Amino acid sequence: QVQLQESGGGLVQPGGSLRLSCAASGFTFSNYKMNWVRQAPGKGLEWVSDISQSGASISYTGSVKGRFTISRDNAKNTLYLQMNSLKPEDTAVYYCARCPAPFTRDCFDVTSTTYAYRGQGTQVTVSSH
Amino acid sequence: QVQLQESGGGLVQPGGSLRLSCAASGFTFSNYKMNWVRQAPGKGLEWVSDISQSGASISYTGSVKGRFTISRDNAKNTLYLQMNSLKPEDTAVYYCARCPAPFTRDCFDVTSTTYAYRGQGTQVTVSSH
Amino acid sequence: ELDQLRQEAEQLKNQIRDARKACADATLSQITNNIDPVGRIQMRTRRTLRGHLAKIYAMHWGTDSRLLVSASQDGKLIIWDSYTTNKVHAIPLRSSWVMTCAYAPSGNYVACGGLDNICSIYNLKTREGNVRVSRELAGHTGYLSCCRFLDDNQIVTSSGDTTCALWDIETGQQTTTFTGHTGDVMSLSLAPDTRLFVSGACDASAKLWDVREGMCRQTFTGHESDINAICFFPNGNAFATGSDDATCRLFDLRADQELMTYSHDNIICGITSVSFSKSGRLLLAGYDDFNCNVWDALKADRAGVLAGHDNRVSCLGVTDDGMAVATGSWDSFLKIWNGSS
Amino acid sequence: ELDQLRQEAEQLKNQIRDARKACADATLSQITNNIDPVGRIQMRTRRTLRGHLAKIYAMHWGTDSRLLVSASQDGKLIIWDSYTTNKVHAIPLRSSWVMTCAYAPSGNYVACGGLDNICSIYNLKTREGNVRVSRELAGHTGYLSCCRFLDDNQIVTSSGDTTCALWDIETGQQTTTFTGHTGDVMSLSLAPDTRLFVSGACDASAKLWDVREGMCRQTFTGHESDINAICFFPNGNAFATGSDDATCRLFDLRADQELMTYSHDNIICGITSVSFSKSGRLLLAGYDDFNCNVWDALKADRAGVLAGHDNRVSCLGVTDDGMAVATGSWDSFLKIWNGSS
Repeated sequence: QVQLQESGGGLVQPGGSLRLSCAASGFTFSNYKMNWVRQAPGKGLEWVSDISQSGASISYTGSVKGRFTISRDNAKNTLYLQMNSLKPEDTAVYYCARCPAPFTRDCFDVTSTTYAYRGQGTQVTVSSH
Repeated sequence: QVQLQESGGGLVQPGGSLRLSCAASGFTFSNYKMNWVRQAPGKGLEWVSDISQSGASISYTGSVKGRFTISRDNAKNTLYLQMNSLKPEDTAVYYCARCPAPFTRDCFDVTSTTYAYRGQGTQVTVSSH
Repeated sequence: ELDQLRQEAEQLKNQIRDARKACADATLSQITNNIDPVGRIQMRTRRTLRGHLAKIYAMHWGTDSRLLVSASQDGKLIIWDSYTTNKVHAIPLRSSWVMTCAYAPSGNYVACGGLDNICSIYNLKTREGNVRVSRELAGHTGYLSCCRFLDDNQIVTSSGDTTCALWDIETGQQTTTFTGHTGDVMSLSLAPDTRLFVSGACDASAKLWDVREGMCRQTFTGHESDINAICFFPNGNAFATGSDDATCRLFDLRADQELMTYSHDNIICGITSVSFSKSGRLLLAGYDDFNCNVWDALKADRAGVLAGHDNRVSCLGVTDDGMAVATGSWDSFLKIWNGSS
Repeated sequence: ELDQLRQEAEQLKNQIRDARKACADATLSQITNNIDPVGRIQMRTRRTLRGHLAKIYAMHWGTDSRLLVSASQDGKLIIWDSYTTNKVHAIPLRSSWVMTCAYAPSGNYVACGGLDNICSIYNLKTREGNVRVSRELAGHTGYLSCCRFLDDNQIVTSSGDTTCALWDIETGQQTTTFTGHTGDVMSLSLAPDTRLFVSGACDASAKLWDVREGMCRQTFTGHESDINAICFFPNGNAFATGSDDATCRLFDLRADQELMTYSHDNIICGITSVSFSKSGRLLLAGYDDFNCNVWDALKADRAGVLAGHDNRVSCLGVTDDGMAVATGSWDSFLKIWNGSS
């Protein structure tokens, strides 16, 4: 069975650092391209970042470029998102997503309401106290 | 000097209850109309609720009707906002604002960026943990 | 509330996995070592059918293994004669986009469906000889993916909205609804007794449904990507499934788990259509890489290869008697392959 | 970083309040008990000036107390002769919306401004007799609220962006900029010796600015609503401010705090214009309730009431010699009031 588990998150002060871990089991991690998706409160799903099979290709959204770092470890079968310089508007629910097909460059419906190849996700709240 | 102080806030589990207190000094609380304003992360100021001088007239925006209760106390010179059935989307910074003119039904620029008759405000975060 | 239910569900999956592991007495490959290999199989294209304008998406064989039905995206539904190559009917579809077609066991009616979400059925018993839309069914929100005939009055239909339906032709309304899928249902296969049918969806899982009660019996989760093709074993106690991950897997209903997986390192493309032979020894799976492969259902060895299509083989069918295999590709051509001595 | 600065500001504000309380030796009303009351004052309308189309927004007297300048929202700037009622000039302004007008002490130039954010200055020295726009100033983003003349070359201007400017007419560029307000500056008053000027804004505060240094000296916060009018004492060591809260307050520069507040329970309307008399004993404040009130600056008693206007008294002015008082309202009429024996 294809399952993805997300670890890390919670309450973080603005401008701090955080790490998100995505453990994947039930398939070949190396052969499938990975994605990160976040859902803000009251808004829809939006694509955050992607990493290729070997990690030679990485892309980011404009609101995140230079702030987050995405890496993958095939040996450990895990996917990471290193976040720093967080802002109050960055609070959202983060999902770890996988491209539906292997040996492919395109991912069509990753950012879909009823995607069946994404993990439960974790809550991240950038609120000062 | 007209000054308004906001008390209460912080982390609240969704579906819980909370109380907001606005202490006013430097003017006649009874004579001036009161208002509540909130600012969601990354969005602009939006009007929440208003209460007349004697409290005989109250109004609410669509997103809060039936959930929040606004009351004012002239003897104690304080304004209250009772919040219940909180949702994750309601997280914002709440401001206690005063309609600029006395003995008047209108107030034009309460929801303005540089309003000089509103308090510092407080942070409210409806995040589940 | 959600946590206590999710933990219970996870415990149930763990219990099911433990039950599956306990009954795994041995491996199918291990007990088939003392079996003579099938060996190389050479199949030659006997008949070539041409005339479709657009790509062929689906086809179905007849009960008598004489007439076959083909559907193409141009809006044409052509009935071919495999022996003399003659064309018997050419129905102009109302909707050009058609994804499936079915041939009734009696041969009196022919069904079809596509992106219109409408299952159109045409009657061939008309005395005048002019085909007409006998019945139209509109109860599915998603795209029509597959459909199979139970009898002259009952039809099982698959849609892209994660729902399967059992329509009654005379009344034109759904009799039973199957809603247990999380992804688009691609294809389903009918058991020889027409009692149970399994459906493969985009959730990398296969579900077994009973026609009468309408409740799923078993769920199989052994694939890594979308499942595109499904077919029953001739004995009805097993079914083979094909997916995008370049792997065919055989599932056993009694064992409630996969028996063997047919995969090759060189093959990296998807699988579109799979079907068994009469005896079930061979498993003819049409692959995305412009050709079809014939696997051994017992030794997991490539018995033969059929490379005679200029594009992906969209559909593949085997006659009831197993005399020949008809393969339809996206090159608007239908190839009939028969073995030679 | 913000907390350590905000707390320091609060501590400082407390220190200023303590300093104000320490020097509060007594109350002005307490020491004025042994003063003969001014008594009832009856002022009659001596001259009625008509001809403006739209409402009068502002007016200014001349140095000789003979010629006055009035501005109307219809786009006309008329120079009236208070004695014979004759009109000397009628300037068709480029922008219809005008919120202020100024009369130079020398009388050679007249300034004006409005929503256009442009301060237009016209020269009356032309030999041809045809007026013209001598200079135009464009450096303010907000609406032009008030402007006063320092000399034939220097002018102090107030705008609605919480900024006051000191323009040089010959060069047409801002010489000094005053940026210490958090609300729209409504009006300012010039000291008799033209060294310091006070400005009232919408933040219920009044600030004293130094023309040369360009830096604020004292800040007064005793009002509850927007400050609309403000005027210097004849001696220059005090100034009176009017606000929307229906109260006038007298502030003393040396004491750095308010001295006495003129308020009445029956009055609940706003205040538009305020000005002192020649001796400073009387305070003529134009109220929003269609009439003007003359208060006693030492007893806080309503010396008299001037009710001869059909709408709100937008502006009010007093001559240098104090012979008469001219009041302008939104009824397009200018009324000149003088006392009678």
